[PDB]
Amino acid sequence: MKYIQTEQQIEVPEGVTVSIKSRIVKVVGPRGTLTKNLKHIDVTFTKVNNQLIKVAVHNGGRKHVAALRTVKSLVDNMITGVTKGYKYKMRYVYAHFPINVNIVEKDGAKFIEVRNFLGDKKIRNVPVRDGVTIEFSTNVKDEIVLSGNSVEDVSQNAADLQQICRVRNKDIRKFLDGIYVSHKGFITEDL
Amino acid sequence: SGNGAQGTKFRISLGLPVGAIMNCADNSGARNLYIIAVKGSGSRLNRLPAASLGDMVMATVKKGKPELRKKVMPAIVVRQAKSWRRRDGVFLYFEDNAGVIANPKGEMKGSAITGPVGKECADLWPRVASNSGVVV
Amino acid sequence: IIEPSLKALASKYNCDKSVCRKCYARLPPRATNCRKRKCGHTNQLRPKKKLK
RNA sequence: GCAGUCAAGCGUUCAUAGCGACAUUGCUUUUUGAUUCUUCGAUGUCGGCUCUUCCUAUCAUACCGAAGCAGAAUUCGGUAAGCGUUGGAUUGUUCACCCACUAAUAGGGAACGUGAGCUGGGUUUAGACCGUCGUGAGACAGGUUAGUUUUACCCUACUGAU
Repeated sequence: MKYIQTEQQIEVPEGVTVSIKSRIVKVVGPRGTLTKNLKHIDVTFTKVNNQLIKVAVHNGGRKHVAALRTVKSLVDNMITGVTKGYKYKMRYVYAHFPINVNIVEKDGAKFIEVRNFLGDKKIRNVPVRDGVTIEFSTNVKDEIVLSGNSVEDVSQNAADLQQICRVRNKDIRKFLDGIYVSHKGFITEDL
Repeated sequence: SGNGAQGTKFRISLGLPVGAIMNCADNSGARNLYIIAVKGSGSRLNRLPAASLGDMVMATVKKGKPELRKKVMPAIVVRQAKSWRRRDGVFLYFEDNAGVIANPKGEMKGSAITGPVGKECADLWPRVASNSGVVV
Repeated sequence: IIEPSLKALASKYNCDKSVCRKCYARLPPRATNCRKRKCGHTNQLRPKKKLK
């Protein structure tokens, strides 16, 4: 319908700052600093009130306007990553075979080792990406915690560990064991 | 090889194709066996599936006590009479072919075995060695 | 050990889904169409059958 | 021959786990038909052995999804031919039916691939026998036996060499 103009408003908390160069975006905050390249979406930025950044698209179609909102979403979603931090929690599900999950460093790889999953003798190793750290839950059995300052890096590393524990040539609806996402929380305990 | 043949056997010379006649080695009342097929064979145009020492095959009794005839029954090879090379570096062979009656589970219908039995057969099939006589 | 507290969580990704009858693909339980193109973004989707 | 759509019902209870009536839309040129266009100064006619490649509507192997998938076994489907699809009794057999192995014994095309590659078992000249028909000479997808199958010293193509 060739929308003439669509806009979104990004709110910048006083604890962090964001840098814009053409379509390269970088945020600087107490937790760290992340940079993303957004040259594959063809959006427009504008700074008006320091704390407010306005995204605009001129003469964009319906499909392209749908990409306008997701630009705001990812930028705002990493704003909380540099401000609040992200914390994903998994739980271990099993029926008869306890699952042993640890962290093992082999030549600086930070591999997550999974042992005795469904009794399988094969070893499973999942790399730990940059900026994401893994910890264990306090006084709660068989719960791992993935603590990272990124959005996609933590979540993808979260899904990678989940998908490394599959069930081969069995009934999925009966063998419920494996590893799954339990809670999508933030690093800040209060928030 | 085949079902029930625990362990593995090193390949040797194939000297018993489909249609061979083998002396009856065990006291099952039969006199000779007629190989019709071998277990765990391949698939190639115009190639007779051949047998060897220690292999288990099914063979009818073309000449023997009556109700052992007109039906298929598995058997195990105990002699080959064909030069085959062992890993230790010996090219050996027996005087004549010989087989023993055996159901697919691997045990023997007969009681005793007459004549030498190749230890490549005794090792692969435990029950054959149980009822075996001379071992090479 | 059953501990059905995590069964509702484990089954959240395994059973609580929908299946398109033509392409036989896993779909979200509230999906209105199928994301794949071989089936053709169908409208009919059958819920995954429950255990026993 | 193959593939859909709708859908009453079967499926203990449930339309689509798997099936599915009454109708209906197409695909295939390996069936058989119909046409007769090319060829009757003539492109050697069935099958079997040997060999190469191609296509897939995948039989097995690779990775997955669905079940009235608890395991095992099975059934339905998706990307996929890369690789592998046999040995024998009977019959000339295409076909077909059995024995057996195997992961499996899937379907096919290339002038119904392939005779100056082979065989001549069959149909198909001439000899002859039996049955039916004919007064007769003779006729029959009838049944059976015996029945010479030629040339590359050319060009291209391919295999090797200067």
